[PDB]
Parts: sequence; structure tokens; C-alpha cells
Amino acid sequence: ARHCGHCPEEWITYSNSCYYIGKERRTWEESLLACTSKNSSLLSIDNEEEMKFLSIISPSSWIGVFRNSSHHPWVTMNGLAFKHEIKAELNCAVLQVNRLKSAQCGSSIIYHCKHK
Amino acid sequence: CSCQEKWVGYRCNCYFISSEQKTWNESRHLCASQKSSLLQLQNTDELDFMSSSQQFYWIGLSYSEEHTAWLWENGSALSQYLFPSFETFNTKNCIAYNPNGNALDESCEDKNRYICKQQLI
Amino acid sequence: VMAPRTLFL
Amino acid sequence: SHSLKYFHTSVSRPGRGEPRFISVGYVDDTQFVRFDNDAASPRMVPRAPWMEQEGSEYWDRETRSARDTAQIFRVNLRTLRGYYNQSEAGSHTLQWMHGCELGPDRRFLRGYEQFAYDGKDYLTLNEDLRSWTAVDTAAQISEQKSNDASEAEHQRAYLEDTCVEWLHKYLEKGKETLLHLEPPKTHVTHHPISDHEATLRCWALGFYPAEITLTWQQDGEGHTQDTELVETRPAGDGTFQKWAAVVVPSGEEQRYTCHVQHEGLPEPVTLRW
Amino acid sequence: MIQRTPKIQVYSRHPAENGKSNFLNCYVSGFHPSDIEVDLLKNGERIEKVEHSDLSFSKDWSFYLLYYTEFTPTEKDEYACRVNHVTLSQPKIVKWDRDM
Repeated sequence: ARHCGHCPEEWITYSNSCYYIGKERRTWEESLLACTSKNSSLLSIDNEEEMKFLSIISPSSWIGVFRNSSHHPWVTMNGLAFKHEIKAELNCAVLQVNRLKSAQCGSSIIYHCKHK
Repeated sequence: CSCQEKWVGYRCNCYFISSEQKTWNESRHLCASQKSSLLQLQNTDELDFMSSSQQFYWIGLSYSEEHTAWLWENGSALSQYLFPSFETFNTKNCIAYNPNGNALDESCEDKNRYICKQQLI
Repeated sequence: VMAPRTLFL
Repeated sequence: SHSLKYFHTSVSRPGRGEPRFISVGYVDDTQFVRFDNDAASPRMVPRAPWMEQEGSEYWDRETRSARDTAQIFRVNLRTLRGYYNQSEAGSHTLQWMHGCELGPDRRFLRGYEQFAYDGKDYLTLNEDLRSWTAVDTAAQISEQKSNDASEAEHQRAYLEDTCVEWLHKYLEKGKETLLHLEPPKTHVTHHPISDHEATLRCWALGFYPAEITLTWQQDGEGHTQDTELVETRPAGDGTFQKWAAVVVPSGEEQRYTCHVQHEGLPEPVTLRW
Repeated sequence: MIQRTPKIQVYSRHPAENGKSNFLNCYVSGFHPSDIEVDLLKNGERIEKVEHSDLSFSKDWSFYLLYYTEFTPTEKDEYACRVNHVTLSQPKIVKWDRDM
């Protein structure tokens, strides 16, 4: 009952990077915590081609992209200006069917974790 | 254990989930040319990560008249408690899985999304 | 366009 | 007010294999697109002439859903038959209806969505579009199957965003006809019954917003005794009809007057005969 | 398992003018079991080229279909619609009065 040695047990390998699939209802805050309690980061979107994949795996997820107030630029974890289109009191983004959306950071959504 | 680029990797298996809609016949060959077989299932947990999924996928399972029964690609037995309606499927037609467990017996000349499967060394 | 997604009852 | 209502119907046929699956999308009160797996075209087709110039890109992506929707519904029509412990050789109907509405401001006014098993409401997306509600005391399963696996969120998405956007994308394409308010051609027809009684029927003809309200009122305040009304009926070209009737004492019919309340009209017109 | 009963309205698309072209309509409504049948009748004879609207349901799950054909009304010709359904113990033939 053997899995890949570059990632943990119940994890999936796509493109040089492991993922954790959620199945748990949690909040952006906690979602970021839980991932970091697993030695990895919260799900970051690389290419508009990873994005098609990621919807056929599990369709809703918090992404490592947030604003501070309503009116500030959208930022990754790095603190870098996020470079993908992302759609009042909503400040954390989510992935939903191959588009990025703005959501209430208190909404209990599904989180996926990501590696290197 | 490692996989191909557009391929997903779970429990040292390389899976290829489909972008496109193709024939049951066609898809088999298409897996073969990428050196994999059409998805043969172990159990419900062999596609757990894909739980949510709402598409329906072609699987490597037909009914031939050697055994008057549903056999896989290899020609192994169908676990008679994997698919509940195993005594309902129209022999003329082919099966199509979905990671919620459910199956659909369906016209083989019809066009669906599909899965290929690799494995060990 | 119709809803991209339904329910499994 | 504007709406992008869709309507899905699935009918299980034991003697066939695939169940009959039919879809129709409605901009306000025009069916513009349909879908049927029984025709010689198991793809999404246009009805309203203002979809004719739409390319492949769009149709493939909508057929993609229709087809998939039928397969998911096939399974429910079997999953549901389990819950209800119903005989396998019975015909059954599962219907899905969803809609988004704009308002005066012209942005999202309200949304809705609900399922129904054989004429009885089965599930219903709450007013707050965040949690599903079990209707029938046997729906609780399908409720908690969906509440737990965050599906509401995806509908909250379609309703407040996707549906909303395409209404506006469709209305710009059917601008010259969908937004063309049509006034009803109003006249009164006389019909006798005996010597002491007769029926006065008030006619409405060819109006495009479907919602209308006909009234009978006597010289002022206006009573509604022995009145009669019918189901607003479709023309056949994409307008509407409705008539309103009343039993009137033969001889002095002028005592009774007719009023038409319509959106397209500036004035609620008065009718005399 | 609801069984709703169909409400039949038979009418002419335009004001019934003789000699000139017109459309004849049968609009059934408010019924739920879907397997309904409709026929339009010239002097008791079913007309072959009848076209139907794509099946749709209203606010309450009850169904409605529309049935039309090209025809030409006359003084000595009487047209009628006939609906056979699961609630009606026998078919229901509703005649077209030009004033309805």
C-alpha cells in the first residue's frame, strides 16, 4: 500500500507540487492555519491551465489571495500583487468553476493545501 | 513513483482525467497509445479525491459472451457489490463511472469524458 | 446559459 | 423587472433506457433556447431568431451542461426511487427550476432555486442562497447530502453572478424586441344569453410583458359579482391574450365599465362598449 | 405522486376573419403527469401537421403545451381541440367558439 515519497500519504501529485484535498468545512483563517500546521501553504493558482485541472478535482476552494480593506489591491501570501482577474465586505478569494471570486472570509468553505 | 505532466498521481498510480468527449471504443485506444488502460476500478476509495465530481467517466469494463457477464480490461471478475445494478446493464451498451460510486450503462457509440490508468515500475 | 452544476439527491 | 428562468424536466421510461430530458431557458417571457434528447439533435438549439448568429463556442459549452445534467438526473431518478422504496417499473418525474431576477437599479434583485419529485416540491434553496432546505419529510437525506458538501456556494455563484451577467448579455442581443413593450388591443364584445341576461366580455390582445390585470367595475367603486376570468394565453408568435367576462342585466350595460392595468400602457385604459 | 388536471383553452391567434390566413391554437395548462396527447380537428378529422411547443412547467410544477396550425376559418366550418390525459376518464373535446 505504497504512495509517492515526495509527498504525504493521502496526497495527490500534479505538476512537481503536491496537493491536499479538503472535504472539510472551515474558514479562511483556519484554512490557512490548518495548511501551515501541515508544513505546506494554502492553495495558490499558478497557470490558467492548472485551473481547469483544479476544478475537475474539487470545485470550491479558498486560495492564498486576500485584500485588507474593501479598497486595496489583491495580494498573495508573498505580499506580491496578484496577477489574475478576481471578481463589498468580501476580502478573501475562492476558486469556483474556473474563475476566481470574492467571498466572505467567515464563510465555511473547503480548503486545499499546496507544496513545491 | 512519478507521473507524466498533464497526469494526476495518487497511490503510485498515474491517472488521466479527460478534457474532451469521445467514444468508448476510441478512448480505449487513446489510453493504449499513451501506454495506459481504460480505468479499471479497485473500490470506491480509488477515486476519492475526485469525490465532488459531476462529470461521468468511461471505465474499462464490457460484457462479452465468454462468461455471459461483465468483465474488465484484463478479463477479471466484476466485484458484484461494486456496482449495485450489475444485473440491469444493457449488454449492447457500455458502462460509465462517476467518483460518487454511481454507474450508467450507455450507448457505446456515444461521447463521454473518460479516465486512463497507469501504475508501478 | 444554464447552471454549470446540479445536485446529486 | 427581468428574469433568466430555466426549466428542466426528466421523465423515467422503464421500457427505454435513457429517461426523457427537456430544457427550456426563458428571458422574461420568451423561450429562446431548448434541449431534447429525443430529437434528431441531442444538442442545445435556438428558438428565438436572435440566437441564430451565435457560434460553436457557446453551444458546445451549453450542450456540455444539458447532456451532463441528464446523466446526473438519470442517477437521481434512480437514487430517489430508492428513498421512496418505489416499484422499479413506475414512471416518475424530477423537475429542476432556477432563476435570477433584476430590479429597478437593474442589478441583482433576488434569486431562487428548487427541485420537485412528482409534483411535490422536493428541495428548495433558501432565500439567503447559502443552505438547502428539505421539503418532504423524506428529503432530509438529499438536504444533508448537499448541505455537507457545500453546493449552495456554487449556486450562490451562478445566481448572483453568472445568471445575472447573461441576462444582460442576452438582452443586448434581443434589445429591439425583448424590451419592446407591446400595448394590448382592447375592445368589448357583446353576447346575449336570454331576454333578461347577457354577457359582456372585455378583450385584451397581443401584449408582450405577460403580467396583466383586467377588472370589471360598475359606475364608480366597482363590484365583482358574477364575474369570470381566464388563463392568460399565449398568442403563438410571442404575445399574450386574456379576456374578462361578466353577467349583466340586459338593457342597461353601460352601468358596467372595464379597466385594463398593463405595464406597457401609460394609462390604465377605460372601456365602455 | 400528484396528478393535476389539464385546463384546455382553444382559440384563434388573430381575430377570426373569414377567407384570410390565420393560426388555430390549443393551450393546455396546469396538468402534472407529463404524458399528454393533443389533437386539432377539422369537422371531426385530426389534422396531420400539428406543431407543438417545447414542454415547460410553471411556478408550481404543473405543465403547459401549445398546439398550432395554419388554417382558414369559414361560416360552415367548426374547429375543435381534443385532449386525452391521465386524469380524464375519457377524452375531453372542447370546441372553438369564435368569441372565445
